[PDB]
Amino acid sequence: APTAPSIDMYGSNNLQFSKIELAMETTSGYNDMVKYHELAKIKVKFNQWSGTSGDTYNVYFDGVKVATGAITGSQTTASFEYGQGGLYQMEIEACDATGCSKSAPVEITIADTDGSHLKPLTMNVDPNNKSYNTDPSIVMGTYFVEWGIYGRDYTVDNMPVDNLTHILYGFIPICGPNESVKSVGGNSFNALQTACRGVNDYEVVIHDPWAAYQKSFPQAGHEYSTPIKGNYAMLMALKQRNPDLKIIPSIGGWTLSDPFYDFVDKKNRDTFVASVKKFLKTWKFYDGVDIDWEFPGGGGAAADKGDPVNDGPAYIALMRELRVMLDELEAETGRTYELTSAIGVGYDKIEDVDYADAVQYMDYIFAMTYDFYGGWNNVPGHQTALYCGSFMRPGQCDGGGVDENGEPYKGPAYTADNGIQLLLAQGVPANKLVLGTAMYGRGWEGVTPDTLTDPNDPMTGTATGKLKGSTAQGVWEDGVIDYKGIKSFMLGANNTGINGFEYGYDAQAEAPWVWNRSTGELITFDDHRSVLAKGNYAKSLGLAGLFSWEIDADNGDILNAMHEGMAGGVVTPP
Ligand SMILES: Cc1cc(N)c2ccccc2[n+]1CCCCCCCCCC[n+]1c(C)cc(N)c2ccccc21
Repeated sequence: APTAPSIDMYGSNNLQFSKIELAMETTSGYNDMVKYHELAKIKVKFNQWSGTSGDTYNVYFDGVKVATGAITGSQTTASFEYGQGGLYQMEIEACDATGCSKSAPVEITIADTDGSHLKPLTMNVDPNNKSYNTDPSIVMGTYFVEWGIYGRDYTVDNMPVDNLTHILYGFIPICGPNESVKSVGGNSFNALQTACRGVNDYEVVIHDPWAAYQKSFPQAGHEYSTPIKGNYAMLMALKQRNPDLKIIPSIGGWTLSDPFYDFVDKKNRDTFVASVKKFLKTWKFYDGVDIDWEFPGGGGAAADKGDPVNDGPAYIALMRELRVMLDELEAETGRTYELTSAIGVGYDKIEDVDYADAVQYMDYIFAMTYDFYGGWNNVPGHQTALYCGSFMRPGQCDGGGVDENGEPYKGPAYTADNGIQLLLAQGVPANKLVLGTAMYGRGWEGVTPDTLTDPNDPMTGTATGKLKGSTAQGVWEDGVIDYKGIKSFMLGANNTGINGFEYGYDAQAEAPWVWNRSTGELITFDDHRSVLAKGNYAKSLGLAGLFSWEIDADNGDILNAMHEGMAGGVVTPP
């Protein structure tokens, strides 16, 4: 028989092959950094110095033949293509008429962006996240933000994945006009210019390739030479651990919505839809697409953009077009893909899209039932309430009244139920609506007792400015605080108030607050009670479930209350 092949490990890239080529140690345009191949090119060098070399070789993976070719004397290179990622025991055999001899088996890795070559991720979850047996029909969603791996120090292996059905990854930008990104400060707009170099406008890109796929995380077993690293490699390993988890890229958001306003022109929608198909074929751990255009008709970050006439029909066409493209991918892959969108729930946002039309294309609507009041002005109120608070004036709730100056309210006040009823009344199915919970507060300072028109209620006061604080307190920008910050700095373990704060609750609105009467610091947020109320409301109306913004700001209490409030409930999936 021929001499047995001896595999030249170093001549064969130590048997590590990848279907994706990712640029490391540089930041450049997306199409220069990211190259995907439907088949891996496998090249393995072997030698047969002693004896006869034979005529033909065969390559086996886990004892099954996967390739054959000719022997070329004393040194041969087996080259073939392979589609399926994984770890395999490889043997190379040489054959001629006298018989066949085979190399010792050696492990070959073929990396793919489904994580098929990876072991389940090792988790490091705060044990204050408890175990539940929520029915699997109910949505339990959250957003994980790409930048939370820096100062926020919150990584993929910190998420309480057993308690989540859907992780929305915030956020994939669209190349094009993006002046609103300058409001984040820092390198964000410039990093986007770099990512979009050589990329057509209206195509998606990765905003931060360091965080997405270059950074080595030691908890994930990454090495500098590992071919996929970052958050994305951890998300692939997380999908191996929890295969029924849905991980969905969120495109846009408040900061990154400026290109959507140009989707009135179908040519820019076609460019975008094709880029998203490409993106989902490249990053196979993703399960659909979430569109967070804030907002059709304007009212977002870009004060000079928004078309109340034309953006709704653009949004609806976008959904129709995306769903045609996702049906293509389902045909091609045999998988199921979801299409979702997070939306504004003020009456002035909902009036600009005919959701009765759009929702036929969509699996879920993530209703942004938060941010109703905030430090952008000096008017206190409940930022994430279900119902109208005590502080509101007569007629403010339904919009028929007049304000303190005699001026008509223009529409119903910003509460979750005013928005959810407007969507239900036009025929959006309850089982496609997901209700938002906040894992953060918004706040003011200067709300001292002398400013209240009702002494029992600080939401009747007036502020002098935004809440101020440090990042160790969870205050990453003035006026906003992480829930885990409110717990450590204002509530305490017993939830009765520390550091001069007192807790209160508006039982009509279903909304908690903490208030320090000395400093006038007042923070509106969601807590165990108000999230239980949201779960109960979701069970009562047959909503699909709950989601939250943003997971890194919870200490487990808010996700636990999301589950607790849904106990017993089931829903018909869309
Ligand atoms: C930090 C960070 C870090 C990054 N690398 C980053 C990268 C990409 C995108 C965002 C990024 N972010 C920022 C992510 C920002 C998430 C939250 C944005 C919503 C802000 C509230 C919106 N809002 C509402 C609703 C109503 C108002 N009247 C109003 C008035 C003034 C200002 C805002 C107002």
